[PDB]
Amino acid sequence: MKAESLYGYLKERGYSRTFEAVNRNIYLENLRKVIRKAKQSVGRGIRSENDTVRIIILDPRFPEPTDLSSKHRSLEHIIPVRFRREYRSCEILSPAYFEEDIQC
Amino acid sequence: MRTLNFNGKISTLEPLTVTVKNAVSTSGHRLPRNGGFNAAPYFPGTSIRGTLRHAAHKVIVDRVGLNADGKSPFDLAEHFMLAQGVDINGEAETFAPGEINAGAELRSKNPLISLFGRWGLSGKVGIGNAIPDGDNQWGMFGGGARSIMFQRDESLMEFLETDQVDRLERLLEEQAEASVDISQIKTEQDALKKAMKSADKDTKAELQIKVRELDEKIQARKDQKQESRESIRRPIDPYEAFITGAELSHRMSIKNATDEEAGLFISALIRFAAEPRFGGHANHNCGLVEAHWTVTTWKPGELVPVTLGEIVITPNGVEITGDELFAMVKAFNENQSFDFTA
Amino acid sequence: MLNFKPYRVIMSSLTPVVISGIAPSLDGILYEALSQAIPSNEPGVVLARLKEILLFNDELGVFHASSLRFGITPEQGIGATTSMRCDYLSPEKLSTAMFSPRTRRGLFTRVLLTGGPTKRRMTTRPAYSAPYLTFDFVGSSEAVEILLNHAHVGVGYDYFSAANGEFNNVTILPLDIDTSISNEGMALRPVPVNSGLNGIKGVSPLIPPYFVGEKLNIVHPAPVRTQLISSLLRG
Amino acid sequence: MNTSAVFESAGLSLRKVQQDYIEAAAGALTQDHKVALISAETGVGKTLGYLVPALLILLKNPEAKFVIATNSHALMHQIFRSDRPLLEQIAEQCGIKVTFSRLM
Amino acid sequence: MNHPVESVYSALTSILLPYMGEPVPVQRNCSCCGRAPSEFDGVGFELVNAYRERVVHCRPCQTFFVSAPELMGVENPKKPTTGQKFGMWSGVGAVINVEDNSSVLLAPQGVVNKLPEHFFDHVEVITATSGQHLEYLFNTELKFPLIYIQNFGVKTYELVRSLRVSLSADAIYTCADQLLTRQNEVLYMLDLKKAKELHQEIKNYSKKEMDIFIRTVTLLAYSRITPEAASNEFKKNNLIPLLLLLPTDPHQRLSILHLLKKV
DNA sequence: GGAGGCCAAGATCTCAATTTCGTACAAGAAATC
Ligand SMILES: [Zn+2]
Repeated sequence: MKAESLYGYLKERGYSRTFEAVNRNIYLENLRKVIRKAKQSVGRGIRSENDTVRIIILDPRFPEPTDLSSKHRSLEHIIPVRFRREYRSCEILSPAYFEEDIQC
Repeated sequence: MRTLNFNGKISTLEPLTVTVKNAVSTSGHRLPRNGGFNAAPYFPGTSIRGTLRHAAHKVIVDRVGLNADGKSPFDLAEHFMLAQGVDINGEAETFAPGEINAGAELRSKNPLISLFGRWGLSGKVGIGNAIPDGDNQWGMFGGGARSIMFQRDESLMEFLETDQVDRLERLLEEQAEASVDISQIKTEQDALKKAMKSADKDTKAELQIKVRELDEKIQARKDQKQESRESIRRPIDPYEAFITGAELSHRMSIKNATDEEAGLFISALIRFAAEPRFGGHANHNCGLVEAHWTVTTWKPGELVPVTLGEIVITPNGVEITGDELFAMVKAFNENQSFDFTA
Repeated sequence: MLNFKPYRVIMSSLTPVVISGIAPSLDGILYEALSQAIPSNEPGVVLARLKEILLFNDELGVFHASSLRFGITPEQGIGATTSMRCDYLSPEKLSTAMFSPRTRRGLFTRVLLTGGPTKRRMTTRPAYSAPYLTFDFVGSSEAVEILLNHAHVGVGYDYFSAANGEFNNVTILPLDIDTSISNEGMALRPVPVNSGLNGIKGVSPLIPPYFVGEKLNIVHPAPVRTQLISSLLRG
Repeated sequence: MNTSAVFESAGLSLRKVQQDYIEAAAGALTQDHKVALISAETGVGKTLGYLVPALLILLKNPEAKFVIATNSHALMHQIFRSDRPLLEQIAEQCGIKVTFSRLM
Repeated sequence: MNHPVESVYSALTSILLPYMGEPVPVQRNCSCCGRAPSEFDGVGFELVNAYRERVVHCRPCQTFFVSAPELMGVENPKKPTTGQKFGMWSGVGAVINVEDNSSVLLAPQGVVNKLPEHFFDHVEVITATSGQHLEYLFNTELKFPLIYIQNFGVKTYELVRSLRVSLSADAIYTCADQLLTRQNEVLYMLDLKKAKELHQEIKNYSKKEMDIFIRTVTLLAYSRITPEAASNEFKKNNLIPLLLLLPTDPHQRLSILHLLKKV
């Protein structure tokens, strides 16, 4: 209904964007709210310079380091820039089969 | 001299489609995809660049106006120089190859040839592609069937005189029998394409020419129709477009910019907003777009973008924002020393 | 003059990349980006300012900016696509409102689009459509990231005009070993012949822009190089 | 100016991020009628980050005030508990004082 | 003197040197090749094409625009007095030996019919369509350096300024009247040595394995099958050694596949 | 009588077929207009 009612807003204010467009805009806004909230969650981890936190993200949808085209790639921004190297080198609980594909 | 990056979104008002020979195949009309069918389509930056070059050419034509005789001052040579940068009469300044910043006189006198280059003079406008933001923002739009008008509306038969009603009857008969004949020939053709897969190369020297002679027989049968060369009851193939209300990320840039060139570009955008159409299939109103471009420039020396304004093209109007963009437009409107002829 | 780190930049290729014989070097992309960022086309000053964001090998005369190498994922691979630029002489273009056709008895001489200097030029170029484009370079991540994200630069031929090889989602990851110039004696970018690095012989200037300056003999990598994206993100 | 030192005259474990925050915040606050957007990840001493520009900017035209709106009871508690020592200590060098308030 | 168009002229089109006329001393670069008059010795042929432009062509370049029906036969019966022109031939190729100054003309059967018997005396002609050029190159012992005009085509200007000498079997420049930009020389580069070794190692693989390999590589090069699927197919069919011999470039792969399935 | 323009003719050929699906919550403070 936020998408529908916002579409009503844009329709009556004269802006021409279809309802699915407003759905997409609302989805992106919510996903950015999710990114901010998860950034807050990870910020709970480290508060003092001596803090050591083992963050376990058990969601399957958190983008893998190798999956740069993953749908929720923006969630990779949750990890602070400084700790992105350990994000790249991170232990995967349930990874997805890779191979040695000769066409490398 | 400022590099103006128009970073912005194109929201699609009616489906945005483009026909590119490589993308389109026998399997159907598909958008340029940069990979397999599962890849993400992109609207070419070439189509947008050509559309905006046409818009700028029209702006130049209007600003120049018409002669006392009511004919555009541009001849075919000048028209093709401004429109597609091809010198037809071989009379153009063949700038030496190794000076990058060559043609400053032509760039000053001709801002259209400055923004969009000619052959041998690098253009200043790099118009990037409209990349979709989402995952399901394309679709097989169009599609349908060219229905025989008189088999849908019977009332239209009351207008046909009997000497034309029998002509219609003959046309339908010929269409039907020619179409079952072409169907049989196509069935033989696809059976042969199945047989190609068991190729031993003894038959293949004959099979492809056999296929070609079957296509020739198809063309002969189509020619045999006395009353209508092409079947009217055609199922229209769908064309792949970007969905209505698709948010496509668009990056356009002008390189180092005299106020006049940037003003001409902004005027071209203002004239394109009259008919904001990208791509073809204009019969289905395809291509109608509204786009908000944040005009950023680079700080002198520093590597940081400063936002000079916004170009919001919408059906309700063009909202040029920022005093500097207005200054560029005013500079282009003034400085009437431009000599687009040759 | 600034502290420079080995970085590997991986970006999503959005349009097919057209390679002008020699693989596009990241130093050429950065030279174009700087030419846009400092609104001046003089090669000398743009080069002088490129050294401040890229390491420059003085004894070798090249920038520490590896050539293009396609990152191919198990789902999408290096593909052969054609970058097609075609004249569209529309009816509105072909109209008296924009120009005065030469007249004969009140009939307008149609433009001979079939052939001749006024033809519908159907220029087809080979292009390579890989999911990812990768470069390696020894430089400041901040400046190159800003340039690649906001400067209107793509990978390949004439990104301004044809919009070839546009990229987004530029990701920089620091490397442990400098893999910009050399890797197990295999040249990863245009390097002079005398450097002792092996590869493919060619003629091109060592430093950008690669279309001005004497074309001296150089050894350059295979124009189309492919690596698994997993192997590239391993570091 | 005392701004250059603050953490080296009064004495605090300055990081590069902290001085960057102080300079950027002060420059922002100089701009009139504008809105300054700063993301400051946990570890930058945000409290100090915006309280140091307040005290140094007070030097010129010392009738200025800086309302600090903090959402949570707990954020408010920890920040003010930590800043009552700190900002006083720091201002002791320039000679300025702290009319700390306790609005709620 | 030392240019691709001079070499092709000397080897192949000097047979129609009697049908030229005395050139006219000129001072502006040949519009066809584009080279400077400094290497024309100051001479040239002035000419007007079907688009009414004053064009200078040089001794080697003007040979592509000559009408010698008595020698090159009648190309279009509707216009008897204008014979086949090298610059107007489509589907007709040539392999010119620069060292030996000899040429072999790979013309299709139609052109061979149109050629008079007098023509074969000066030039050896092998009946071959545009698809049969590659088998000729494969089977014949090519002598290098050589100029391989794949398709004389209709764009004589782009053909002459696209001519490139093939110095060795590593790199054969297939000139097809299409402007040989550095961006599109991959489509006109034939790695005959690498294709030959690949064909040699194709014998070790069954006909079914050969078809599967060809189709998998073609689909991959057109990005129709995922790399993981192609790797699975190669591993299951033991095709790794063949893939190791293919260039990473997909257009090179497609060219070499065309070359394999042509021979 | 020369100069534009419209139209027909010219060699065979090179290649590959996806099979739809996002996202599923909590509470900070309050003289609210
Ligand atoms: Zn010439």
